[PDB]
Amino acid sequence: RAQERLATALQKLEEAEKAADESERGMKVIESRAQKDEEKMEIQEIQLKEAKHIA
Amino acid sequence: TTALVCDNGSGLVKAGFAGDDAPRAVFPSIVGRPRHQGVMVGMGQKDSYVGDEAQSKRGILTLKYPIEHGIITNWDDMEKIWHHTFYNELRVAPEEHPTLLTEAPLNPKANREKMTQIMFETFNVPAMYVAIQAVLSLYASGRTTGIVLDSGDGVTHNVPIYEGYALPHAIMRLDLAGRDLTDYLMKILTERGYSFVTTAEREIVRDIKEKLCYVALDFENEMATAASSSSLEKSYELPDGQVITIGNERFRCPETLFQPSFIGMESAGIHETTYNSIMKCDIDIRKDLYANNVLSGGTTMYPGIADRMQKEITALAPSTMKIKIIAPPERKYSVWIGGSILASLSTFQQMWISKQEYDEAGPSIVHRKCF
Amino acid sequence: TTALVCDNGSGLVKAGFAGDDAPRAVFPSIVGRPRHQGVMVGMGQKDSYVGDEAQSKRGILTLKYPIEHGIITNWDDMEKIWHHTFYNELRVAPEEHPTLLTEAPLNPKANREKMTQIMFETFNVPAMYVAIQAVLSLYASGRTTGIVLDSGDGVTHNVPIYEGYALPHAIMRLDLAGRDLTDYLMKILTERGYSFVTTAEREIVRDIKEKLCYVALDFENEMATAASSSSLEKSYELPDGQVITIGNERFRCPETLFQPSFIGMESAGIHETTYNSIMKCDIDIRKDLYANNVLSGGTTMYPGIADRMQKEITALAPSTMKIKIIAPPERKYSVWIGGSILASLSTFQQMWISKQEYDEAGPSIVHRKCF
Amino acid sequence: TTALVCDNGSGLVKAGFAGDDAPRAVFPSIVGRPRHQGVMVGMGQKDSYVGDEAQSKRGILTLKYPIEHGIITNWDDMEKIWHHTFYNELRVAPEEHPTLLTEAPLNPKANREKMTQIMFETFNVPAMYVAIQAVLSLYASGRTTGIVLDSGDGVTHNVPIYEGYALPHAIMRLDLAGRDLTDYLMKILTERGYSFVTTAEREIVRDIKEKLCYVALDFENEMATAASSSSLEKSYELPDGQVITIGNERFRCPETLFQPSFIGMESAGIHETTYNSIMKCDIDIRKDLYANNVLSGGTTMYPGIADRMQKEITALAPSTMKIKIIAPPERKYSVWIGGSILASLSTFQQMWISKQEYDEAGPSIVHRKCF
Ligand SMILES: Nc1ncnc2c1ncn2[C@@H]1O[C@H](COP(=O)(O)OP(=O)(O)O)[C@@H](O)[C@H]1O
Ligand SMILES: Nc1ncnc2c1ncn2[C@@H]1O[C@H](COP(=O)(O)OP(=O)(O)O)[C@@H](O)[C@H]1O
Ligand SMILES: Nc1ncnc2c1ncn2[C@@H]1O[C@H](COP(=O)(O)OP(=O)(O)O)[C@@H](O)[C@H]1O
Repeated sequence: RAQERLATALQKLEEAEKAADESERGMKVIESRAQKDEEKMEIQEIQLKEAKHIA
Repeated sequence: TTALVCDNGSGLVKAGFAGDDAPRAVFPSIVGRPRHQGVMVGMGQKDSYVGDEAQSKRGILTLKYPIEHGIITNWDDMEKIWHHTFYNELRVAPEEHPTLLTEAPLNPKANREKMTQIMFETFNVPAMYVAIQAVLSLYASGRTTGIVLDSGDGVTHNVPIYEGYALPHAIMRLDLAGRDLTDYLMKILTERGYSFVTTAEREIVRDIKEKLCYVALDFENEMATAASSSSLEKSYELPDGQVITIGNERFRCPETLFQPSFIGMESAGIHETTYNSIMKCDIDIRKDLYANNVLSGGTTMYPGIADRMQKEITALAPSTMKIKIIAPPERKYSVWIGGSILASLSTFQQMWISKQEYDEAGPSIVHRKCF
Repeated sequence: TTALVCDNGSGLVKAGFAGDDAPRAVFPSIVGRPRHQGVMVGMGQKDSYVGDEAQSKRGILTLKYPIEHGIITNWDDMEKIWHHTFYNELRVAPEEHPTLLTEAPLNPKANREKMTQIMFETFNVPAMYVAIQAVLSLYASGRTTGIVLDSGDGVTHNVPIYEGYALPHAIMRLDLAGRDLTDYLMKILTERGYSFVTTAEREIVRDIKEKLCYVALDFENEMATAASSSSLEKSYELPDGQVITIGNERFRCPETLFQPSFIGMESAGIHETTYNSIMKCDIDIRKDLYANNVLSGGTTMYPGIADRMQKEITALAPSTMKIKIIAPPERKYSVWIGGSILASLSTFQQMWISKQEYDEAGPSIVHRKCF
Repeated sequence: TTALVCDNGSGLVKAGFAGDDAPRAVFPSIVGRPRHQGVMVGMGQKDSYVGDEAQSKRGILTLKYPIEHGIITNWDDMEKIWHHTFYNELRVAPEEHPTLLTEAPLNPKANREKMTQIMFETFNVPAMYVAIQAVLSLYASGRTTGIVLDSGDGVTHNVPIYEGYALPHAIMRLDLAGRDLTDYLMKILTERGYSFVTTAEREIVRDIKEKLCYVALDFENEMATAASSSSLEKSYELPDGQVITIGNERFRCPETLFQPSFIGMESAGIHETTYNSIMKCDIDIRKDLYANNVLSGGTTMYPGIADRMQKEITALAPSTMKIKIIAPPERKYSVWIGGSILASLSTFQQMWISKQEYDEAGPSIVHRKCF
């Protein structure tokens, strides 16, 4: 019984670690998406001010 | 009757039937041979394993690729690969099936000629045909206009097409691809003490690359953030243990596509050869080409490559033009999708190279109007 | 016809027929000669006793082993051993039976060549073959991969095999075995007053070792347990009477296998040469090797040696792999069992060295692909 | 002030002053510790012998090499090596001497980082610098182009240099060297009857190798010559008498450099990695590289290695090239000679890494333009 529960706890650890590291990858790609969003934002706000001043 | 669609490529054979949504047989194009002694009598072991079987016995075999950069350099190995694909992965008799094969632009002529000679004499198909990979990518993409960047495993190329007319003088071909990215990643992993020298460890490194590498949006800022923080470090577990920790070489590897000087090449990045193919085209179609920039092939599968290439091409092109990069999720199989579509088209049934045409005209029939 | 399987070993001869489940003749590999004068006329006594008879006449003879560490040092004695085995224990005519002999890895070549020359010239067998002990052990174990640790009485060796291919650069051989354990026990038994010096008291000490020694799962804790308690102290009754009591040297004797510095050797324990053989193999067969660690030979018969080996190799290898040690109850005879299997294989009947091949190519024909 | 050129190597430390014609101190990079108990009270044994003394007390020590394949694995042992070099062999105070250190291509970065951290903090040198061994070989050879093959004792590498510019993408490194040749010679002598197992017998085997081994011009013909004649056998005198006679083992050991499958490596010989580095280089400089093939390091010192490598590279290259192999008699010390030249150059005096720069920027300063 001790060995059985050892192995089951191990496989559960494996599953949890899979989920957690996939979430880490997702949050990293999301924060990169967010900085790219922000830089596109600054560029488009600047061209917005240009267009509005020239208009 | 049905046609087979075998997309060879340089490092992943994928085949199937014309009229399906996907290939039913995808395996590496490797041929392994045992390099050790062999002691157990009665084991009855073979002399060469091909395909996915050779991947389970990497620790015993020496792995060869029969296709270096598009070009086939080992015809015996390639004949073995084709035999395996026909009889063991697909289980079809190739004497009753037309076969559609693919190749990259600007290859030698003897490659294509010897390919058809094999397919008619050895495997004895009733008909066959060789297609350009970029055209099939464009079929599968649902377009008839666009510049397609097909980064495979041995060769990268751009092929601009407009309204179904291909502009051959603007085709670019570059010999930087996934195999060179794997070699560069092996070379820069040694900075942390990991060493992979065996042909069987090249596969471990390829899996590392596929699972962990990505394209940085800004290379200098990513280098700075990797130097400062430690939030980029990611671990990988080898077939044994000693989990390896990978830092900035997560994104220094695929950056070789945008800075080929990393591996000592003189040429320019993929963004710049794409832009150069554009500016090589006419002037009346450059807007459509900017708006229909199609990616395909396995080396275009890194996270962030679409955004990076859009940033670069947008910085290059004029400001009044809207750049767009089409990157489907099934990019790796686009050539096969397009090949299946094309071979199922009823108009195409007059374009095959029949066996009698070959018998009467020699293998030269392949560069002829029977393309 | 039937083949004989003679597992010479070093300190125990095991012979039989190919196709049986066990050897039918197991006797010590000793040759004794009388050392006293001999007074009774008409006794008609012999000049040299071989095998199990010498162990009866121990008190009168000097017992010599003709095999030191795998290597044969006395060819006349070894020829007597073989003659006894063929004619008195098995009762067969060796000119009608092929003979399969066994040998340890990394022995001199003249050993094997002279063995072949004897078997063809003196005993006149029709065919013969020399096999490696570890391979035959793996046959008998039912595996086809796995790293085998064959600790006999002369030598200890690891031989990693994967899919029937042996990796010769990773073969390890150590000259620590049961004979050295017997000598160490003779030496440390003098701390309690018992003195065994004669060549025939070594057999008594070997019996003590076999019947009372065991491997401690933890050496310092057993040292302290013996220093405090007396629950691990056991007794033994000599052929003379006068029982002897064995204390903590019940487990200090086989601990020499894990700490060869006890007998002044430089090398590392069996648990560490096994791991070094693993780490000298490839990277993508190490998981299978960790999971298929096979023990054979008489010196692996101690109680607790499998559990100790597992604890040690587990503390050595990475924490994410299942380390498993295969230790059958019929370990001591594994080499012979595998030899019988091999010689009965119908595929093997073409691997014999026939007599005509020898007559035409000399004894050098032994090192050919029949190696 | 004058600089110190310490080519720490891997298996031989070579030190001296910049501006000399040869190293002043040459001794093995070995740290020995006593492994027996020690009974004579009052003689005051020490706990670790380092250098040439450990070879005198070799019989009662365990010899460790602090550096395995270029890489340092024992930093405490390496600090002892350096301390011995500075104080007990050169008799200088490193607080007043710049120190040039040498390293192989493609090592971990922590190697250089810890090396400079130690040199600045433990030894307090005023400046230091880490150079590549192949560049220094090419200095000492009086060339400015050429492909240099530097075979030391842990690592072999090719570094193609043209006109003072190095081609980093063509640098090849191989982990087969003199230490693996010694291990193969041990393992291959065991088949003639001699066994050397201890770390103190490894040194005797290394001496046998240096003194009797050579490279065959034609391996198969020399094998047949040894199998038929007996004119190849030399005798060697062990440090206790009992001469040993070796036959084809003389040319079978260094043949591992040209067939690394002998020791179970998959890679290609040195003659083939040299040619592959050349073929990676640009097409316009391959003629000069073919003409300037420079050998250095102790493992390039066998008799016949230059002729063998010329035969091989000539059979590989096109038949219209002049293959030429430069093998000076002072090959073994080429790295040190070039290091002395470099450190004495007057242009070099602003390329040291000063103590101020280090205290400013941390050990990361090593990989900067001050390489
Ligand atoms: N998810 C991924 N990320 C990065 N590279 C990948 C990924 N998947 C595959 N690759 C690379 O793509 C290459 C295979 O591309 P593929 O489409 O098979 O070309 P080909 O069929 O011409 O060999 C492999 O070398 C692999 O390294
Ligand atoms: N139960 C046991 N416990 C410990 N040692 C044993 C046991 N049985 C046999 N041995 C040892 O094994 C040795 C014989 O091993 P064996 O397998 O016969 O090798 P070989 O056939 O080469 O002599 C003897 O020296 C004996 O001391
Ligand atoms: N005459 C020789 N023939 C063959 N090998 C030699 C000879 N002299 C030295 N060696 C080998 O060279 C190695 C030392 O090479 P060396 O130039 O000292 O490299 P490092 O300085 O990095 O140790 C030793 O292992 C030795 O076996």
